[PDB]
Amino acid sequence: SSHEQFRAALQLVVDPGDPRSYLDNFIKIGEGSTGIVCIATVRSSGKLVAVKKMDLRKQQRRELLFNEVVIMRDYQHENVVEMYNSYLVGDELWVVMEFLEGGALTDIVTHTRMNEEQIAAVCLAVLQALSVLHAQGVIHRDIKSDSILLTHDGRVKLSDFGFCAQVSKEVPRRKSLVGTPYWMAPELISRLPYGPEVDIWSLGIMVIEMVDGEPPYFNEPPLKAMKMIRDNLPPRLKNLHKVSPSLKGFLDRLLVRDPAQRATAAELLKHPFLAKAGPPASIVPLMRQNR
Ligand SMILES: NC(=O)c1cn(-c2ccnc(N)n2)c2cc(C#CC3(O)CCCCC3)ccc12
Repeated sequence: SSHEQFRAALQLVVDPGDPRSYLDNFIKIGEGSTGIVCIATVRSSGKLVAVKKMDLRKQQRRELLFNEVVIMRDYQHENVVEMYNSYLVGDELWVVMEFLEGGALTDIVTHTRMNEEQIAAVCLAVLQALSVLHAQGVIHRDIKSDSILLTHDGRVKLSDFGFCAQVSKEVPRRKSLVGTPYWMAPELISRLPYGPEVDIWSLGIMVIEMVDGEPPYFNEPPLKAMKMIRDNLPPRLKNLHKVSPSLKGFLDRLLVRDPAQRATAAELLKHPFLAKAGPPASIVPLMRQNR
């Protein structure tokens, strides 16, 4: 069976043993792509972690799990959710990771209005993560507000690498159709070989998400909106009156159809709009735990 082959392959990269021997008090906090995310306690230290458990028999692309456990293990960056361990518990792959108590960014963009200082803080954090990640040939391929987690004190970390991939000098592009439809880049939906630039476009969409509270064509069906992204010009902000010229100039360097002229993360780190970025304390009030 291909299933047992995949189990045995995971045993070569997964941490040995049973995690249920030092983790307890599972509190379900997330669902989705046939994988539940729980909060757990570490018996040794009492610290809290997040455990993503994915059933291997219910996956459209099992290989991506591979990616997530291989690319992200030993990865350390202040703006990236750190993975500590991974385990194979029966037919379930468990990923043990840092627990972000502040929740996701979607919860903020659907309930409140963010200012340009906070938007610039979020973007600076995401771009600092992305410059390193792309320098190592890692493409997140699912940049959206759901993939942004926060601490209680307002620190921003990138998360949900379940679609990520790696490119090299030998293999510099991907051709798979992954991501969430409304955030996908034009070259990606157009079945074109793409590189890290798709992460920039998606970041741009998230900026729209932080301005308008939703991505473009959110009302349309997924495939219809994907065709619209494929054919139409770069989408324009609905709440265009609320954004400063600096933010519009920043966003224009992100939502470029041609990936060759789309700005890179390293370039965007030099943009003046990110000077508006505030400290994590500026994100503290946006949190749901208050307001
Ligand atoms: N479905 C949900 O609701 C999720 C909730 N969290 C968390 C996690 C921690 N803290 C909070 N507050 N939420 C998720 C984390 C991921 C993930 C990931 C990685 O790729 C990140 C890099 C290292 C390997 C693993 C996927 C989904 C959810």
